[PDB]
Amino acid sequence: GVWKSYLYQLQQEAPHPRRITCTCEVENRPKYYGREFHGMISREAADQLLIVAEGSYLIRESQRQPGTYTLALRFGSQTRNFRLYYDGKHFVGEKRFESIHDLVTDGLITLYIETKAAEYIAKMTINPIYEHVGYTTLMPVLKETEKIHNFKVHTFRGPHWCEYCANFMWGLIAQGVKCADCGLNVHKQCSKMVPNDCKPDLKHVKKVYSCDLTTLVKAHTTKRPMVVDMCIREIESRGLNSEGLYRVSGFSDLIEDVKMAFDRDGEKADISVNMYEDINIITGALKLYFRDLPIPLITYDAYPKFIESAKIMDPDEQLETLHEALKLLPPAHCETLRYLMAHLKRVTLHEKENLMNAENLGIVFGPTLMRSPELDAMAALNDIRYQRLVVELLIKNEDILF
Ligand SMILES: [Zn+2]
Ligand SMILES: [Zn+2]
Repeated sequence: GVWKSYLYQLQQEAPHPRRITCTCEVENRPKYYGREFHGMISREAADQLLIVAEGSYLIRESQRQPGTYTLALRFGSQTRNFRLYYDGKHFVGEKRFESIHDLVTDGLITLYIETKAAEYIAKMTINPIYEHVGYTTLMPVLKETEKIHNFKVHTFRGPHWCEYCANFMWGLIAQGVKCADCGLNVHKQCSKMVPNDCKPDLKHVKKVYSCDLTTLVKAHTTKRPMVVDMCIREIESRGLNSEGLYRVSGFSDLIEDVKMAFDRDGEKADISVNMYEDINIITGALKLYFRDLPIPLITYDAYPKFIESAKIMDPDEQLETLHEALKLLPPAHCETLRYLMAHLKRVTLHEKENLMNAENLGIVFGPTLMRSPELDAMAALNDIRYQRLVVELLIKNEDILF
């Protein structure tokens, strides 16, 4: 869908810090460094202690400038040295950390991503989404249609994506910049590309759509997304007898208005029969919701296992492997999925009027609830059959797997 997984997957692949412990009492060791501290050793010395594995790190005293300390880090099958500074927080550059462990964590993520995806990152910004996706005020949709923004460095709790170039904002802290006036979230370098179209009223509107599932759940402290509960309640309320439920789609324009309704009003959004007469609008907004999730309902880390289950012939091991896939999911994705499949089970019971069995429902939802994490999207297309059958299996046997 819209938000790009590449740089998010890379962050997951980044190697973790490996403190090389100096089993050593060292004279004039600063009380703020710990077991990683090695004092004044040679670089050959640092090289020999770091070679053991990727992400190994130590702190040592500089021979060129004594009384000053250097973080020595193993990455790319070689030793990278950074000058350390400390004033209550640890830092090598602009970013200020509470722990070296954290600093080194952000360090290795940066090295990994910036080195592996250099070209990609260089070019993330051609064909941006900014002027096409999102909101503005004339609250309307930009796609329907001068103040310099005010970007400050920001630390995002929970994974967030850049609203200019649509790519993941990587790192452990200060992964991007946020506008203090309107609230727009982008990359430092993307910040210089965003037009002077700041609309400060946009701060007031806390978004629901396109927000990380787990992040959103914790922010509101409710079991599942309010969009999921309300649409589901609305659908089952006016009836599951409607023909082509979830396969038929309402007007694009009004589905986006429902999405805008959720992003502006939240729990007080009006999705009644009075306001939107066509249930296909609500089904489309619910579908859309899942399709705006940065990480899809069935996570990228769970995808292979789910696809594996759908390849197996034995109905028992298939159901056993599929059950094992549900464990690979996070708690929020999992209870969101559980509720959805229970709803889709109820809709299939009314097959005689709505004509929507598990298979054809599985035609609609497979691709929505699943994306392959593979770079080649056209190649990833071969999986559609198995994405389709997974949801199908999840619907039928929902009653036992949950
Ligand atoms: Zn960006
Ligand atoms: Zn702004």
